[PDB]
Amino acid sequence: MQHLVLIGFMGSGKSSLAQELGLALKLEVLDTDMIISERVGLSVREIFEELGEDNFRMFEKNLIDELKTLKTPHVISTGGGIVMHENLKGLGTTFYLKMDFETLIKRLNQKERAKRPLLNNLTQAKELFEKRQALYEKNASFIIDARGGLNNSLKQVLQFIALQPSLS
Ligand SMILES: Nc1ccc2c(O)c(/N=N/c3ccc4c(O)cc(S(=O)(=O)O)cc4c3)c(S(=O)(=O)O)cc2c1
Repeated sequence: MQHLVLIGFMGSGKSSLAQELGLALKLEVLDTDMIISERVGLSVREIFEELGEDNFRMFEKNLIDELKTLKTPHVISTGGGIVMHENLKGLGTTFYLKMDFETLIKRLNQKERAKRPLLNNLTQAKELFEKRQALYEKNASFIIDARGGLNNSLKQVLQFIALQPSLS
């Protein structure tokens, strides 16, 4: 329970907020997708295609284990699915970057939707969104409204840390 872990959907801007936060609080910033992708020598798309989702999820689960040994606190941005690992419990204080369905759908591109059929019909897209939101909300210490831009998300994270310094 040492780090500030940002969770949420693709496109909620976790990374960007993570970096800002690193600067703000004088802390190192890590990114789970970047770690795994720089290791394997492939992008994340390329991993799922070349290696399979199961294999990525194993890298991911393993990587959580590693990060729980870091000594100093860091700000960690995480991939969308990371919240599926029981393992993630104990890594740190999770903040959900809450973004709305409409804007998250608009933020996806063609390559993203090309390979995931659930994103292409309304009904399933919403159903997916609802069940995974509930999973981010379950697993979150703080919910952050990301709809107001990065600065406003940053102001909320800092509010909470101002109030409970045991966090950082
Ligand atoms: N509570 C949960 C549980 C599972 C999630 C989850 O599995 C996610 N992403 N999943 C996939 C699965 C297959 C993919 C696939 O086969 C290709 C690509 S890609 O070409 O765009 O890189 C991305 C893929 C993302 C995302 S979330 O959408 O990442 O938020 C969020 C999730 C949130």
